[PDB]
Amino acid sequence: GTLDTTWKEATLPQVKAMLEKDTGKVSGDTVTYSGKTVHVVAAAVLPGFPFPSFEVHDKKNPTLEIPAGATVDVTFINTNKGFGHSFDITKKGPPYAVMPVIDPIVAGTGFSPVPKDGKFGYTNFTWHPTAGTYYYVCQIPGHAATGLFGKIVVK
Ligand SMILES: [Cu+2]
Repeated sequence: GTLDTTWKEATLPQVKAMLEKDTGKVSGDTVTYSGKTVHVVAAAVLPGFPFPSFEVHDKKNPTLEIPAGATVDVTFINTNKGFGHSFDITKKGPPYAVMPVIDPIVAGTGFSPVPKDGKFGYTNFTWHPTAGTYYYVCQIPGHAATGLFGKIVVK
């Protein structure tokens, strides 16, 4: 397939507005989405959160519960200075090797731009999942191995 390798730029307040567009409901460490079309907004290492992690709806690496047959619009933002993290959805689960074995990637991005001059790289892609469990992971060597992944349950 093709990975999403095209990115836009957002200042911090734009990043924050976008994060607030996530349509999920938080419960504990889970984010549950409902409806025909859902909007997942994920960020790589929001300030104040542990490295390395993804934040979705203000939670760290949460399990995303998505309805089978939904159109999933994912916005991925990299807010972590010094890194070009990716966001890739795969059926291969953890733990991951330093070079993570995650092919085939069912939907996702290439490496993001590193933050520069108050601007953060972000991108939008769409996913049409069938029922199953998937994981969202970064491909930068060692990141997935050190905790940069989360789970998705589609049902
Ligand atoms: Cu990474």
